[PDB]
Amino acid sequence: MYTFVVRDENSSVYAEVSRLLLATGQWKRLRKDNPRFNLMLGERNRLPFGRLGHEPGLVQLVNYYRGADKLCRKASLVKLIKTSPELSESCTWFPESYVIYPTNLKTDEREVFLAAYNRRREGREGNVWIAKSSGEGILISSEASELLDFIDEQGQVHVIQKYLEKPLLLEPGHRKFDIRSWVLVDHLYNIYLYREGVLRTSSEPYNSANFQDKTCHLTNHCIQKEYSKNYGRYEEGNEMFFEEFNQYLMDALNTTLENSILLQIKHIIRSCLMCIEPAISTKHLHYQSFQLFGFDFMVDEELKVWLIEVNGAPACAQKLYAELCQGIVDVAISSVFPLASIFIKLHHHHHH
Amino acid sequence: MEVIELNKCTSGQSFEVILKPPSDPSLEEIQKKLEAAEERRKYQEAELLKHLAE
Amino acid sequence: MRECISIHVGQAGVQIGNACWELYCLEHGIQPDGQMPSDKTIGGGDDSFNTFFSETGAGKHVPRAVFVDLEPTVIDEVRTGTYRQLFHPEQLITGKEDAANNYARGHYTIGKEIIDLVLDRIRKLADQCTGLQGFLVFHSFGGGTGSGFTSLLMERLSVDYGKKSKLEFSIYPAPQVSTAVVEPYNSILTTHTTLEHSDCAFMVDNEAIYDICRRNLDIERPTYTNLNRLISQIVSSITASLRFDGALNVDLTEFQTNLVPYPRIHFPLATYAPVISAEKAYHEQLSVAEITNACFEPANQMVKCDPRHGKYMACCLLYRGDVVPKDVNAAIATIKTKRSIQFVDWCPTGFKVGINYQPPTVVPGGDLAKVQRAVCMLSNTTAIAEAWARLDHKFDLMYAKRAFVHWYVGEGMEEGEFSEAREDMAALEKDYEEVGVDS
Amino acid sequence: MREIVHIQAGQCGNQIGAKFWEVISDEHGIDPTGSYHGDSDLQLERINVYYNEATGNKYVPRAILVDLEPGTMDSVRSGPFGQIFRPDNFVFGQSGAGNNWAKGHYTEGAELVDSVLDVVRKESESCDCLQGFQLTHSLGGGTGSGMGTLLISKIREEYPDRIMNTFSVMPSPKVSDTVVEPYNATLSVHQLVENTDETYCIDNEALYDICFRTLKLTTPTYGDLNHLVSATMSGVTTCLRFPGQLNADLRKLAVNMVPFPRLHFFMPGFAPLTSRGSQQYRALTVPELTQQMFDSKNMMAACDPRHGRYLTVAAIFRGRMSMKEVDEQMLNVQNKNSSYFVEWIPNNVKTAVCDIPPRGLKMSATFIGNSTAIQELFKRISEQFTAMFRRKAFLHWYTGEGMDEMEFTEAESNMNDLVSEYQQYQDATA
Ligand SMILES: Nc1nc2c(ncn2[C@@H]2O[C@H](COP(=O)(O)OP(=O)(O)OP(=O)(O)O)[C@@H](O)[C@H]2O)c(=O)[nH]1
Ligand SMILES: Nc1ncnc2c1ncn2[C@@H]1O[C@H](COP(=O)(O)OP(=O)(O)CP(=O)(O)O)[C@@H](O)[C@H]1O
Ligand SMILES: Nc1nc2c(ncn2[C@@H]2O[C@H](COP(=O)(O)OP(=O)(O)O)[C@@H](O)[C@H]2O)c(=O)[nH]1
Ligand SMILES: COc1cc(OC)c(/C=C2/C(=O)Nc3ccccc32)c(OC)c1
Ligand SMILES: [Ca+2]
Ligand SMILES: [Ca+2]
Ligand SMILES: [Ca+2]
Ligand SMILES: [Mg+2]
Ligand SMILES: [Mg+2]
Ligand SMILES: [Mg+2]
Repeated sequence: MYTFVVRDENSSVYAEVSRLLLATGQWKRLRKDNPRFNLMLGERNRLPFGRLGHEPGLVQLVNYYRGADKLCRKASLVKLIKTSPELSESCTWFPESYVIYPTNLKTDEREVFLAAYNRRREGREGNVWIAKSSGEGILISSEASELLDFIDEQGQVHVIQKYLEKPLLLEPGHRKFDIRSWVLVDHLYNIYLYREGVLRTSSEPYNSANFQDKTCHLTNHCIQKEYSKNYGRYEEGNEMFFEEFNQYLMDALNTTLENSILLQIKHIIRSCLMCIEPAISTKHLHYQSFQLFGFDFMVDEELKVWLIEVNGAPACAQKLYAELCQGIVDVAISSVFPLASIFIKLHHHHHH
Repeated sequence: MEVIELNKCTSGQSFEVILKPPSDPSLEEIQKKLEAAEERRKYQEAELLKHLAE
Repeated sequence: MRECISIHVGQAGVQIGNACWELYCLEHGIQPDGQMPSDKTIGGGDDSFNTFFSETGAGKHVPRAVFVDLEPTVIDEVRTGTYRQLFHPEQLITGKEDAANNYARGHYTIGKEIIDLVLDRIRKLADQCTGLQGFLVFHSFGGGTGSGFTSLLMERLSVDYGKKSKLEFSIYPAPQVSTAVVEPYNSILTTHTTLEHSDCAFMVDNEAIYDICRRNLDIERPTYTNLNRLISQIVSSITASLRFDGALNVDLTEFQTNLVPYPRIHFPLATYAPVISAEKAYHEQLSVAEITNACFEPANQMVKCDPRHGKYMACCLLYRGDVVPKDVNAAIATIKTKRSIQFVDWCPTGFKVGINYQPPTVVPGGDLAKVQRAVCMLSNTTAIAEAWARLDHKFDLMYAKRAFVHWYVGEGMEEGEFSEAREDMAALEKDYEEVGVDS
Repeated sequence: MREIVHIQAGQCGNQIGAKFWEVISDEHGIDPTGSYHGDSDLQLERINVYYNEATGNKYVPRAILVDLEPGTMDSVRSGPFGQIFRPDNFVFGQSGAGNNWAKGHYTEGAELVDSVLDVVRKESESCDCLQGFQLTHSLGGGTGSGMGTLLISKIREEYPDRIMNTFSVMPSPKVSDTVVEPYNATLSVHQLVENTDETYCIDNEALYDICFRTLKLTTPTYGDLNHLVSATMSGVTTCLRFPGQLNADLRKLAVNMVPFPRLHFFMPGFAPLTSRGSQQYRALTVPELTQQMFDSKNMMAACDPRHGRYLTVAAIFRGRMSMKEVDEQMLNVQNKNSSYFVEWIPNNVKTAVCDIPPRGLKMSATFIGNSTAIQELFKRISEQFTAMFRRKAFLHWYTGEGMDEMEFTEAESNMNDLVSEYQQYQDATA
């Protein structure tokens, strides 16, 4: 009888994982404060990694990677991408991004932000930007001082990123979307991409000359279920799965999903994770980590994939919950704790 | 990465390597603390011996 | 030359002292009977080994040591042991009844009746010192003697020798070998009352030493003898610069200056490599790069924590063996490009290196193999706060029900000293997290 | 922290105590003449804890034998090891106490107690460092119950800072001399709650069931019961009597076992369970010792450990075995049944090992549990009490000796309080 505890009641994914675990017949749930557990399904904030791995005769495993927030906070992600050599300033798949603290504090990149901004004013180029924090407080504008206004209007650090102004739009609809990929990193730092991703769609024709109405500009399931009139017309949940998107690419663009998008997604995923690997690896540690991540992508009209953010505590789409969670137990939990594939392993060693 | 203040001797050597520059109570208060706890002890013991006398 | 006095308090302190002093003798070529052929200054002198040994007219080299137990079994086995003749009777001080794993019994009840005798026997050694530096104090956090009497001792050492430096070698409580359920209580009480009296403390978590003995010495269930011979190896690399010619950490003030820029945050993590089984028939000897790299694996630390999720304020590398500066810098250059080593913004990123050419000495018939080169890294990282978090949690768990409290209160302690101590610890955890983590 | 002073009071106290000295005299290689013929000085290194050294280098048990009647103590002087005992330490009146707590505590016993305390004082005055006292008695009769607790009170008066330890046998209608036993026991439990540091609750109920259900003895005697009792006593005193890692004494046991001063009623457990004379020869493996010693069928107090929670657990393993395997199994019970150990006392199960096994076995394990399920025992005693006290039945035997119904009501109340505190911690959660 392996033993586990549950310190995130709000978690869709690991609620399901806990249910499947109990139904193994060989896993017992203990009380939240019992130290004598094999597996911690832990909280999101202030998870006490300092206390794990000090129970003699207990191999301990946790469902989060200490240090992973560097990837899953937008400010940290911008800092990590511009500071880590393996990612670079010279990085083809991240939007040009600057971190801007509010007025109150008065290191911040504001004066370096407007320097590139003005050469986009100088160059006749598209210079619409996004500002966001880590449908809340999103503002898209081509006037810098508009946002620099807005960002200090709110007292938290934000990032100004380039807005991808010619995105790929599904017809019928002439409408936006983002792609959500689910990645599982196990205790060995195997990187497992889940075969099923989802396209969070917009149901509203994209419109280039009115940036403030944001139901045609933000593909978030919440905003979609609220202010959008056409919620559910083309897709059931404003969600299109991979069979259909692949077929539509085949029919309308003559490519496939793997060639046009999924190669780039796999390259971005394994670069971002192989980067932070030495800072988070629990290879020789006294406790062990896996973690489920949600990577979020945008495809522009050229079939180029841009990473926009990494999500550290992601919810799954309702159709996939079973499969993915079974997978999480199979390769994240059962590998460490044996009883009595739906993933692609991301691995590559080009010689040079 | 600079190697500075290097000293050598028959038994060894020492040096510094820099990779990047930088971005009480009294004797009598104590005897009072101890004696306060000793009298707390003696009070508790006398309460015990009182209850046993009853 | 400036003498240091070693004080060993309680079981853990005394037995670890045995381990160290045995090791020191072997290193300086001092035999069990006190004679040192190598010393041509019969009668005395001011060589650097004299920081730890004084001399008699017959050529005896006597440790500048005091052993203090509230009960006789352990110090009796010193009084009758292999180094029977090494020490002066007057330096082995024994009670009759011990502290029963009770901080308050060792501090208040039994401490009061023996503090003066110990201080007089200590001053008899200080009166033999032309320039005394201060004290190295060996004890456990969990014992009743080791926690309570040590802290009373530390207060009075501050008042009787206020200008001298005080260093702790402290054994942090591990349930695998732990004797007592109340060791978290004792640990907190004594950390609180000793914090401002200690200039630099080296924590040894018995759990780390135990697993090092299992994993790297192939020892199925380590004894205190295995634990203590490994601990004394570490202690000897930490003290070798006070006992040997050199120019790094040559006096106790330099330990604080090099490792402790914030007086409260004075707990430097010690990593040590290589620990090699003496029964291992074939061993490829490790390189300067390999052992310097081993200094950044948690499995080699005296306390297991994760320095990657903290920041550094100082780092010293002490090498004993065949090492030259060139290879150290090559190794550091390599390591810095593969590892998370973030200092605090207001401290230089860098290493202070000391090298003694004599390789580590291992006790004949011990568990450790001889090696051609070894290193002990002393790093003041905020990650060690993890250990405090552990202890405090256990304390919080018991104290919420006031479990066992009555044993303390019945020795004359007051429930309030518990929460005072716990709030000092809360302060300490907060200091660490501010220094080492960002918003 | 060396010498212990042993007192055995009344019929049961003296029969179980005599067995104790037989067993441990055999373990320490000391013969009925008090001479020593053993082969390991592991047998003599802490022999002073329980024996004084006398001329001829003979060893005399630091034992005081008390009764209000001469019957059983005569039979002790007659029995196998009787002549090992120092004769002055036989202190007995001729009254008898009639299974009556009042005669033991207030009338008959008061006449004899000062003589007992004289022999106690003379045994302690010789002690290099006395750690305290251990008493053997039952709580169902009158001498051991009534006088035994009188003695404990007077000893706490004279030696308030020494550990008081008892082996106290609780009564059961399954093994029952008289109907007034629940009265005597309630009256003593009160005393024990205020006046001892550590009490081993040896339930005569549990001893009968072990004998009957597990050892297959159809008609158990007090001899079959006392075999189990003397095995448990050997086991719980091993740490005191032999050299070890732990260097064990009564005070550290108290400090680590008793988180709350009134909750010091320990549930003992032995493995393997053994009939007298039965030579059984199969090696017991360490997983077997652990599972059995924690089995409720191996407990000497008739409580269900799964109806409560362990506040603390102390264990001793005896014999040549793998301390790695021992640590493995002890961890395995804690980790596999973590529900049954309080989470607000971290690492509350402590374990010791001794090379020397007891006579007859190659391997054995003794268990001391401070469990909240012990309340079940006191509840049982309470019901049997109220059943009678509701009608003031048999009360005259006590009021005739000076006692008031109020005293009974006080004692009933304090026991029901004890039960409530145990339940408090059985529901407390960190
Ligand atoms: N490393 C090491 N730890 C020890 C040694 N002896 C005891 N300990 C640890 O110290 C704690 C108990 O402290 P002790 O030194 O035995 O207690 P003490 O100072 O003698 O105090 P009292 O005996 O209670 O009067 C436990 O965590 C033991 O594991 C030892 O020789 N080496
Ligand atoms: N540089 C950019 N260019 C174009 N569109 C962008 C963009 N950045 C974000 N978006 C769009 O805005 C939406 C919300 O942005 P954001 O990445 O901040 O999601 P979020 O953090 O609020 C919730 P989740 O964790 O589920 O993604 C994205 O899905 C995308 O449609
Ligand atoms: N286990 C055990 N119980 C006993 C023994 N003798 C008496 N009892 C129990 O002790 C109680 C009577 O106490 P007893 O010692 O005979 O009376 P006392 O001499 O006046 O203290 C009853 O509950 C008996 O069942 C014995 O040798 N072994
Ligand atoms: C199980 O039988 C026993 C087991 C014991 O330690 C395991 C002890 C002595 C103990 C001791 O000396 N310190 C302790 C701390 C916790 C638990 C028990 C002790 C003991 O003393 C009578 C009896
Ligand atoms: Ca000399
Ligand atoms: Ca000072
Ligand atoms: Ca009379
Ligand atoms: Mg001790
Ligand atoms: Mg009878
Ligand atoms: Mg008299």
